[PDB]
Amino acid sequence: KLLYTSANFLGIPTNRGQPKIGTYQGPELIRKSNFFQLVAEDGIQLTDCGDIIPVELNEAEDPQRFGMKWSRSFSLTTLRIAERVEELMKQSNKSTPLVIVGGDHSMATGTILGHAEAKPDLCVLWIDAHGDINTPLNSASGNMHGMPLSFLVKELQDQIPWLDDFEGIKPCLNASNIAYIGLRDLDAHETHDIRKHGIAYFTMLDVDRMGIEAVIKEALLAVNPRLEKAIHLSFDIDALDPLVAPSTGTAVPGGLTLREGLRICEEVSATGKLSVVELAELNPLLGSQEDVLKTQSSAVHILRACLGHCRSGHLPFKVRNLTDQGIMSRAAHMQ
Amino acid sequence: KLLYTSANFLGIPTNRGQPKIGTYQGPELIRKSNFFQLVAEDGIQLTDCGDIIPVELNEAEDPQRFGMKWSRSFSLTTLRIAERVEELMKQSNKSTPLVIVGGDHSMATGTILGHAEAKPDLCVLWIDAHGDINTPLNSASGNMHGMPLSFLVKELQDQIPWLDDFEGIKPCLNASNIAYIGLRDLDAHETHDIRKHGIAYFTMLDVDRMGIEAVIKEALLAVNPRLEKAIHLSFDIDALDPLVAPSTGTAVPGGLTLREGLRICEEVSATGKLSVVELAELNPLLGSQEDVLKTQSSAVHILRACLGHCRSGHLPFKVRNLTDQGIMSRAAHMQ
Amino acid sequence: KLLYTSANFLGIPTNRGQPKIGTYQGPELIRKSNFFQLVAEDGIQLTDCGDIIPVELNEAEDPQRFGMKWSRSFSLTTLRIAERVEELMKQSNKSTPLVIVGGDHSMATGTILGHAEAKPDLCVLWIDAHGDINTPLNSASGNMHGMPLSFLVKELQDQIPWLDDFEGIKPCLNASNIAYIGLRDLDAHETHDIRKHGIAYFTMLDVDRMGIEAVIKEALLAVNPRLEKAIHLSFDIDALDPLVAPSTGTAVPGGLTLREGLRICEEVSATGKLSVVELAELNPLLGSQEDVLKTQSSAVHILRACLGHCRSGHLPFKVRNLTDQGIMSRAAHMQ
Ligand SMILES: N[C@@H](CCCC[B-](O)(O)O)C(=O)O
Ligand SMILES: N[C@@H](CCCC[B-](O)(O)O)C(=O)O
Ligand SMILES: N[C@@H](CCCC[B-](O)(O)O)C(=O)O
Ligand SMILES: [Mn+2]
Ligand SMILES: [Mn+2]
Ligand SMILES: [Mn+2]
Ligand SMILES: [Mn+2]
Ligand SMILES: [Mn+2]
Ligand SMILES: [Mn+2]
Repeated sequence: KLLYTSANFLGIPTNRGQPKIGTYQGPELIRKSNFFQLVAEDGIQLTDCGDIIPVELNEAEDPQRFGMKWSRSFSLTTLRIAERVEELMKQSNKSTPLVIVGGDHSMATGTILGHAEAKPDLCVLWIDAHGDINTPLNSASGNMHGMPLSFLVKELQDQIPWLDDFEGIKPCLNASNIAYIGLRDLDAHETHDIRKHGIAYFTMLDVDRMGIEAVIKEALLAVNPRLEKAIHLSFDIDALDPLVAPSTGTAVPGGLTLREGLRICEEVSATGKLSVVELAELNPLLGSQEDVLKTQSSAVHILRACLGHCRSGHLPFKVRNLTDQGIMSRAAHMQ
Repeated sequence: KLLYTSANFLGIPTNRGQPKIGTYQGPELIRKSNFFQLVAEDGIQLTDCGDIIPVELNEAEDPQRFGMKWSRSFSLTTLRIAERVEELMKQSNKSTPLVIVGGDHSMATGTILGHAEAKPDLCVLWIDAHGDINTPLNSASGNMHGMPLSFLVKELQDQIPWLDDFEGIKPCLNASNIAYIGLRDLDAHETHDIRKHGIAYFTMLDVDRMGIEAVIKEALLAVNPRLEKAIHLSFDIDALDPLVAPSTGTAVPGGLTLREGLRICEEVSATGKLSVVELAELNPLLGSQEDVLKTQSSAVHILRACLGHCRSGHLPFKVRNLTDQGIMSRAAHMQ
Repeated sequence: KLLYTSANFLGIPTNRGQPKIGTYQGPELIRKSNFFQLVAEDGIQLTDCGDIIPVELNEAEDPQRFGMKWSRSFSLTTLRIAERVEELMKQSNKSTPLVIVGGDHSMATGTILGHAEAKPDLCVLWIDAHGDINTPLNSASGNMHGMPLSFLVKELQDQIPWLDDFEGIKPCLNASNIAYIGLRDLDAHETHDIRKHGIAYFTMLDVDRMGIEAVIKEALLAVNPRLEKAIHLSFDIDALDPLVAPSTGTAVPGGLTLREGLRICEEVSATGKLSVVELAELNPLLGSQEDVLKTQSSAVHILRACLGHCRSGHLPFKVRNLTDQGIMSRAAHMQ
């Protein structure tokens, strides 16, 4: 009755990937919700594996390099994340998905690095308004949360400056292993790199013209044709329209409806190959109290879908009956 | 030019079906709106038939029984509603639809009971995020608004405890006469009962995959194949997304857009078989002032659609002409 | 790489077309946004051509006539607008689109009059919840913003009262040159006139049943079958759902999503025939501060789409390279 009967949960409160304080509170926003209770009610055993502690150096220890802000905090955090994720995914070798709540999206370099150590043939589905694939010299902002894929993609390595402390961050993805859904705010150089290297991508224009059902099918066909590969689902909450997820740092109008977001997660979950899902860029310090509740709510529905929640209902584990309790039914009485 | 040239309007301010105070104000929220004026502007004669007074016993007279809260208030209210609705529907035997504004959804047991006395072969279209079909021993909350269909469905009667005061509540529906649209939060035992007894149901997943146009067609095909039966349309305002109907007691994200809600009502109206439409679960005491206005607005658009309002326009009853008033037109002047 | 490499921008702060103060601030709402910057970032040279000064007479000089409010302010403003637009469109005879920001929708009589002087064979795509085609004796409100097309449509001229000061407002459109998208609140007499004279129209019902992709295609087929004609795109911000454009004077629920609005503008832009786009009915004095930001944001996305912005990305004008700066890449280092 369940594709996944257990799962692990991990918080990664990254906040040095971008300048707005508050992504560090994303994991708590989910823990304070009814997520755990709802997952248990569906028959899934979810273990809270705690939080990764990011490395947050001071300004003096971590000056700008190649325009990148907090790049040594990033490289050290990346290795610490990768070790923890690798360990969890290997203890897991019905499989046991790992649910990761961020934290800004810079955590993805580490989560995918560690995941790939455990599952080298994985594919990545990146759900985001943005490409998050800027190389350091092309980034206008120097914010690491806009660069996490660039360090992982083998075809991009001639455009990444060498730094000694980045050595352990080995590019573990081919361009052919990634597919985007939800894009609507790409930087020019991202557009160039995505098209040059043939990365599968489905922008909001494609979703409008094709419909989300065909988009999901084509994205899975592009990177996981026969469902042979483990799936790393990297979900930026800002992929969803700001009407349903306002509390995030770089909101862009015209995003996925919650329903469209649910359909992506339902289909990925149903492959039986969901290995890691991470949800990035929750920021409970942004927007009104009601904005935060809407965003928390959307996130909870999304994550539950990833774990197998069905909108069309679940059957009871045990079917209750009146006679058992010694109670008289209307039907019995009429007889 | 009109499928329905007259209609009746009835308020049922039920509030003992669920614990949040304020559903009793639903009928006034519609009367205070421009609904009546707009319906008249479409050429429909709408008669306000007043309000049913619910029976609201005190705690001492109405203790919990089989976990149900306010079950004797419910049984007495149900019979009082059924008598009034039966009387109105028989005085009506182009037909004259009855528009009912609630009130929490527990009123439906009474409205359908009385409707079926006048029209025994009716079908029911239940538009709701929820199944409202819990039997009393399976209800986690004991709230009657989550159980109204269970008492009506013949196939369920071995799961309903006998109570003397429920005797006059005779099951008048077969499972084959009901179809749901909009479901996204079913309890496990509801899911079990719906599937076991073959009740037609179209959840938000079905709406996503099939599109609302096909869903409406399939729902009508399932319970009213050749448009031979009178239609009881039971519309829970919470079927609509909380972005358009926030002021309701059990809001669930990812609901029908207003447009999708309009399409259901337009198609049902256009069958010529709309006999009763009820709109349940408005609660003007929930949310901000603007939340209440949004919810009132959505409700008014929905109800107008049920009565035949066309978004593509209506023709004037009399076409005005310049010469008639002795006025010179530009065309006339140029000649 | 660009269909349009330059464009002109003009503000028309009309506010005598309707009673709510604030449409006069629409052009500033766009100038205060990041619109200009974003358009430049796409490689388009946009020239701000300033604002037209509307003629605003006093009550004594401009009494009601045929029930019309401020009709002489309207006729004088119309001629002043038409002269300015004609001059700009002729200096422009890759073409150079003119972007016009209003201002209430009464400005359209002038913008289309002047546009047609420069391009007599134009077609009009009118994106609006409303018909804006009431003739003066049928208007319930006497607000000119609800009548701008009636003065332009040749087939309607026997229903327009003659006024000497309207003489220079020559009907320059055939009914066959106009198509509506987005309608959901037509007056009865508008409905009558649209159907009688065969004006192509796609209401929200049509958008629901056909989908926006087919609607856009059919609208262009109806008025511009082989893309031979210049396009005047008249976009009332109230065509969009009040959830995305709340700050406008006559909001109607159940409108176009931003995405649907974007698709209209993208397809019109891509014809290469976009000659004028005007955006009407922004009112920054309506709604909360956040309402105004949402409305400004929607307007900016819409206008950028009209000018060729692609949600699927743009390529860089110059591709940056590491070696050029004398920087060592990871790939280089490994070798
Ligand atoms: N492309 C921009 C925005 C990055 C957005 C980061 B993301 O998708 O995690 O929110 C940048 O490089 O700064
Ligand atoms: N299934 C829940 C919720 C019922 C919701 C009631 B309704 O759809 O009228 O809002 C219960 O039995 O308590
Ligand atoms: N049909 C109404 C409303 C007009 C709406 C004007 B428009 O579309 O510019 O907002 C009237 O004549 O007053
Ligand atoms: Mn993003
Ligand atoms: Mn991201
Ligand atoms: Mn409900
Ligand atoms: Mn209900
Ligand atoms: Mn309008
Ligand atoms: Mn308009």
